[PDB]
Amino acid sequence: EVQLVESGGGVVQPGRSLRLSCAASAFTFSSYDMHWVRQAPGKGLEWVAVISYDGSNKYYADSVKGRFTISRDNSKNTLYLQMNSLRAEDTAVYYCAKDGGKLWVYYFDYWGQGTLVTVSSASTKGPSVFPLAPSSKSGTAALGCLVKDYFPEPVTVSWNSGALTSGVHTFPAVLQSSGLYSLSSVVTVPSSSLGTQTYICNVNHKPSNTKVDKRVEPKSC
Amino acid sequence: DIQMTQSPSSLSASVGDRVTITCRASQSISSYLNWYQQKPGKAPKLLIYAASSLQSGVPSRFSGSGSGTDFTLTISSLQPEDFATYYCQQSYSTLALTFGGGTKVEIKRTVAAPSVFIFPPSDEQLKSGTASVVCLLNNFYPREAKVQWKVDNALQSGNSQESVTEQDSKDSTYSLSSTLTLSKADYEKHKVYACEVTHQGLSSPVTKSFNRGEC
Amino acid sequence: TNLCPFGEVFNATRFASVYAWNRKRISNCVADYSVLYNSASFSTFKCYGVSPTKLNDLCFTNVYADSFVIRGDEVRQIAPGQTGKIADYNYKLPDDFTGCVIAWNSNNLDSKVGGNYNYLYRLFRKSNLKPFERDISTEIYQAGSTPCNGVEGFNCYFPLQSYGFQPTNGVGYQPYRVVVLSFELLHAPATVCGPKK
Ligand SMILES: *[C@@H]1O[C@H](CO)[C@@H](O)[C@H](O)[C@H]1NC(C)=O
Repeated sequence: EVQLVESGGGVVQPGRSLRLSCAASAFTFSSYDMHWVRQAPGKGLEWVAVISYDGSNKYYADSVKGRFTISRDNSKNTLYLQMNSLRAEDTAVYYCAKDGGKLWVYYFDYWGQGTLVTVSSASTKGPSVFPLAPSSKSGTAALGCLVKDYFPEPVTVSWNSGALTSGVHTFPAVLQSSGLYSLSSVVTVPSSSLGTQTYICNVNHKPSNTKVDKRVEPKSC
Repeated sequence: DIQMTQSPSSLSASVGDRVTITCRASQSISSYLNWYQQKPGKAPKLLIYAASSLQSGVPSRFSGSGSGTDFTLTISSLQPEDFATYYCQQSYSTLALTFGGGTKVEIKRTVAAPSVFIFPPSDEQLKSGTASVVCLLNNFYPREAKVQWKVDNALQSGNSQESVTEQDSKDSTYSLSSTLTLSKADYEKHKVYACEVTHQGLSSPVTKSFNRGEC
Repeated sequence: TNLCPFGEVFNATRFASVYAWNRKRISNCVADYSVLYNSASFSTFKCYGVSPTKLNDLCFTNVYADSFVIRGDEVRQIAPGQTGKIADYNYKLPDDFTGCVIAWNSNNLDSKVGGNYNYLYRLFRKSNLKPFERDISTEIYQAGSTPCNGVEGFNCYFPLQSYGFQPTNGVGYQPYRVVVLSFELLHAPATVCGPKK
């Protein structure tokens, strides 16, 4: 029974500052070296920094040395990570971790669930939903909605207000070069039921308060 | 600096199989290597620390080995709650901790032929300015699948970007969408738009194409 | 009662060249590592095989403080498994090294307006140095088929070469002072201990 709770993550512009905080519980916090470890979206894990059990020692990776700052308050049982001059490379989910200390060297005994830190110079934008219409294949067909140009994550996507569940795939978004995100959501249906059954996708972007219902119907010619 | 090469990049294995993953170091680490588990989305979790010491609360089926550069993690009998990406992590360089690339363990199952559909840019998108040609690879296995855009028989590269779902909970199949993004002016300058797909379950490459503005 | 003489190792008025790297033996003293902790003036500082935080509470049999001077581009060679002129011909660390390496820019100290040429390295050697080897032989390096009878000339080169340390050199060629703290624990009494007695 060991718990770590990250908080303080959020969207932030380049060159700004941001304060992260890990709340420890159910062990002697003031007697273990503490770790920060980040993981970029889709990339691998990356060690960030270390502070000693007494807070006298502070060590950093070469990618963040002289630019982050680790600290800790033993009375409050908290671990702080001040992030000054954030760059785009810092966009990642950050984790706090207990050392364990059973070795002369650092290892990672228990992991917190982490908090998201996105660095981007774009304002919040409403998504643009576009249809993806089929045609005469010849089997079964498929159709979808393109949730293009929005920021930040996430966007919730459903089909026929939740009535259409099986056969649906909503894909992870992709940070296109404009700093905005693009997302694809699709569903497969038998080639016959295209005139009778109506198809409408439901997109909701809470960070922008933009709800959109888009009709999807086959290409006409 | 120390880099860690973990191999294979991705493997397929069913339940009960004796799984083994190799982690190799750019230079000698005595035994300060660590094996971590990470489910998709969940936080990482310690499995093995210091070459071959089982962490408290980790099932006995897990076991490390090796010393020097070539280390090994072994699952004697795979279990369903173990399908996850496994990382290796060296510690010898204390103030420069580096991890491995990882080895996702996907549920082994029969080869599945993808259903390849292509979607032209909607008229609503064309009036805005941009144009996105979508190509869908649906329900297939394994992950490895080549998607190649052709525009007037011209091989395209760098114009698009893919996205793949995790191994689906129902049929254990993957899915992929290439989003070929380009401007309006670059859209009418060309006619044919094609999506060539190569996959292990295809006796020959499959192409799905359309001509601009003909339906 | 007696602290370990870490001050005369760092704050020494002058260091030696890399080929004649100077060794201080640390034994029979309480190790105060806080001189490493507070001094943020350190450009490069990496510990291998042992943690710096978990160091002030661990007894070792002997400590070995090596000190010398190199240039910035060469600093990354002071580590196990590395190769290069410094690692191969001047100062080689073993692959199972357990210690720490510290280095800081001393351009203000080891640079003269005319170029301080006092610091040297070994440019040629018939074989790579064994770990912790200190070669200072000035034997004329034989490079060609014609043997060198202690004379220089055609394929007879002097094995040592000088650094060109000027205040206007780029940070790559600026002089960095370097100290390697190696640690050894043997089947023997531990004479060096942190404050955790
Ligand atoms: C070496 O000098 C620095 C200041 O230049 C000082 O802070 C440090 O304490 C000195 N070393 C020792 C062991 O006192």
